[PDB]
Amino acid sequence: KRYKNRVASRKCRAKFKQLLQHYREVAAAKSSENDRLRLLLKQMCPSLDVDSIIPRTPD
Amino acid sequence: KRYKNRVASRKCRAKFKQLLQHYREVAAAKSSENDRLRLLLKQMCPSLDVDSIIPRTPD
DNA sequence: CACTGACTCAT
DNA sequence: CATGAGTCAGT
Repeated sequence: KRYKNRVASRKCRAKFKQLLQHYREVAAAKSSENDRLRLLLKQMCPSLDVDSIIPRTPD
Repeated sequence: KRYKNRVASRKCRAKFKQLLQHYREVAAAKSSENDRLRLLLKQMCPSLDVDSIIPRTPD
């Protein structure tokens, strides 16, 4: 029982460690994409104040 | 030093759990913002395949 | 000396 | 079976 719990803790922690690694990457990827879409919208609509419409969020 | 480490453990787990929650929130915040940007560009430049220029990030 | 990985216990 | 917390060992 002790052995099996030792296996489950390792798994939980990695689930956890990989889960943290995953959301750290996605947060960055989504943030960079957000920057790309804001620039593309600006290129197509040079007269539109994007930052005023869809305010930026911190990171 | 059992008291000190007990405290540091809780702290390390709060950071880790906090860090994870933080990135998750940033990722979710950016995603919703990006969806609003993609819609704005569609309704501003209807005849433009944005997905072929900047595909959606696999959440 | 504080931070963190990993084992154990109790949920 | 998964996880929050105390503990020990290593960073």
